[PDB]
Amino acid sequence: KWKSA
DNA sequence: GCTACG
DNA sequence: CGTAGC
Repeated sequence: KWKSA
């Protein structure tokens, strides 16, 4: 799930 | 697609 | 992917 904090 | 977010 | 801005 892509990329985040 | 690289960037930047998300 | 997925939308946006280039």
